[PDB]
Amino acid sequence: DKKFHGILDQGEGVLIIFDEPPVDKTYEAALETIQNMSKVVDSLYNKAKKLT
Amino acid sequence: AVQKVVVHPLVLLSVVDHFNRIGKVGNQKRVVGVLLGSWQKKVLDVSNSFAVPFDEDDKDDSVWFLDHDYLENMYGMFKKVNARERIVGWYHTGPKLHKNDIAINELMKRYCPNSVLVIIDVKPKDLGLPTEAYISVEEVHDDGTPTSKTFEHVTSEIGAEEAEEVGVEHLLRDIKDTTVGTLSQRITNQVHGLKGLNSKLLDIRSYLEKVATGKLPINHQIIYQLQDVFNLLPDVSLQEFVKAFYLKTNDQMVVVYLASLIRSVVALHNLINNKIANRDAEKKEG
Amino acid sequence: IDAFRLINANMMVLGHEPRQTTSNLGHLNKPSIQALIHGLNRHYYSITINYRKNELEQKMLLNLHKKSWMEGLTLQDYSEHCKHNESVVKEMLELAKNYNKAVEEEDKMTPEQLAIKNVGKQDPKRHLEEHVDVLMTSNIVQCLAAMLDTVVFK
Amino acid sequence: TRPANHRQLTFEEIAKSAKITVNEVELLVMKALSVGLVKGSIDEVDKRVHMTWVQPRVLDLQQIKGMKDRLEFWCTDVKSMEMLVEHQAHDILT
Amino acid sequence: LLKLFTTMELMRWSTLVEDYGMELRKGSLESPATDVFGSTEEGEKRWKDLKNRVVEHNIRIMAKYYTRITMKRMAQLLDLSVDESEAFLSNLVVNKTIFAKVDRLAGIINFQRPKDPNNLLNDWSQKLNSLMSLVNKTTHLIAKEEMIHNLQ
Repeated sequence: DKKFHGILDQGEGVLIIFDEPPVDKTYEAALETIQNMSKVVDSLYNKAKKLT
Repeated sequence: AVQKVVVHPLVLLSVVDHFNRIGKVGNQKRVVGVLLGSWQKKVLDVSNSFAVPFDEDDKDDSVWFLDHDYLENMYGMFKKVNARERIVGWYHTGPKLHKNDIAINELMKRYCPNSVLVIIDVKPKDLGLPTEAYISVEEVHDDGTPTSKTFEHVTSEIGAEEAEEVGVEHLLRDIKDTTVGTLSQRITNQVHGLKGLNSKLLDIRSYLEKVATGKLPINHQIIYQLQDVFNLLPDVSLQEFVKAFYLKTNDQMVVVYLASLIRSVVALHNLINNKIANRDAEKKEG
Repeated sequence: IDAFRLINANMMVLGHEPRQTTSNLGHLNKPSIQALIHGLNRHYYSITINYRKNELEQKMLLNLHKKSWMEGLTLQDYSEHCKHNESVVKEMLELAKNYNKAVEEEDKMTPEQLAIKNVGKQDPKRHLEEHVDVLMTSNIVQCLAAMLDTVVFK
Repeated sequence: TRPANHRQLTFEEIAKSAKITVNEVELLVMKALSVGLVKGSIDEVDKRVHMTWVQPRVLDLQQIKGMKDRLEFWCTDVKSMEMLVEHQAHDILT
Repeated sequence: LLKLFTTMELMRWSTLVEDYGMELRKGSLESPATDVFGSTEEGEKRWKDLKNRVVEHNIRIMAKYYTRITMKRMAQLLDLSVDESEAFLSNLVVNKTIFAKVDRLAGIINFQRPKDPNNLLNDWSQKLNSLMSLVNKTTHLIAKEEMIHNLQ
């Protein structure tokens, strides 16, 4: 339930605690611009197809 | 402490005219004048300057002249025409400072309590930043100096004002310049940077070759203060620093890879928009 | 800047300059309409101004906007530099959202009428060239200065 | 003595050259850190005592001889690597 | 009393009592320390608080001068059990006046902080900017000054 940043081990009986990285933001916004650039080439693709 | 000064570009030019007044002697005649500034803050301002007569010999550098009477009347004129302005210090034009240059300060500390000098350079053979300024303190040493009195380095920069940026940059039109060019100044800046690095190393080994062998005082100045410079010298390519270039440079590579991916599509719009406008203006003309 | 030279009124019929060259006749302008309304060429005559330069001040008037090697070898800070890249790309996504609509749109309007319905709030293709230039020159110099601080140092 | 290459020295050479026992070298080096002639750190899972900063001392002729050899080997590499920037870009930077 | 001030002068509470066993009871003025320790209910609070302040004293310089420290060495340099060591580091990290990390399947704990390549590359450039270029500017000017004193 994300109350806690941890992980457990059955073969060890051991609770392990790690921290949280705020890093994954540049790559997330990177690929969404590629989704927008997919459509503007499609908007140019029929533009050349409708007339050379 | 003062911790920087701000020099307007009206001076650095109102010095060089006075070097051009008496410059017919050619060989050597140092220009000394009076500096005018603002009792501003911890940070200090420099606005105006004027000259004063001064001569000095080659041997026995203790025979020198500052006309006090000329310094009283002409500053009395500038106090008369300008009440905002008062004295802050002095300047001299010598490329490297001389041995005489401390008694001149010891004269005019009775005018301003912190009288500050500015060394300028009429001939910066160094292509780097000229016109550096000093201030005198006492640093009485373990050796038993009764008064260890030597000037201290103070950083400095060229000031700016709205009227003088008009007149200066009008006169910059006699040569070409790229201030508007992005990354063309930048590549020169590491060229102008590392040229400064090589210049300071050729100077320091010339001092270090002399003090090694034959002749120089070997004193407990720089030779271990410069040993501390070697102590830093980061060990760049080692265990965990490799994971600083391969986790952070490739971050900045993706943003460049994003920026190219749009710039190519933008230039591809200009193809079809030109190729439609080319042949359809042709096929209706014919 | 401007400089003038008084002429007599007693010689208003007789010539005042012998005019043996072209240098003060058609050069640097024809006289302006708001200055000839009082002056030129009644009661005085204008005069030309140039700029003589000694070599000594010319050499130092050239170089007063440069710095030491400290400014040439900075690495700004990687937290804000990544934050600035995180900032600029984020609205650059939104510029691409608006860019899909307008380029696809293209009402057949004889594009000077496209060029009158764009003054307003309309801005595709203009910020899109702009932010790419900012993301380029920031990232290249931040990399390349970090390149030299390992090759040169140790 | 060692030129900052593996200056993370372990306890044994401290305990040998100072000829104090093993369980007292930590109280020994924390004294020198407290006075402030050194600015290192102490590990205990390996018991290696890393060194960062040494105070500057007096030296002599042959220390200057190696120091110019450090300086010349550093000076001529900066100039060579600065040529490689300008040689790469001649008429590109104006 | 100045011995407790800076860097522990490495101290011990048992050596403290052997040096201070008579400032409680003997002396010529004697009156604050009996108010500190001699009265029973006020002393017993101030006995254990003096215990609290000396163990708070040592953990601070341990965080200064240890990359890591084992579990056994901390218990013998505080002269108390490994259980009571865990209680002292617990109520000072929920105070978060000393950050720590008691990895106890091995006993090896650390006093350092997990770093970032945003932080590690920053500290590399920080030594590179402040103390490789500015001190390089410094040494050249004093080297200019030695010409003036010496030739001629």
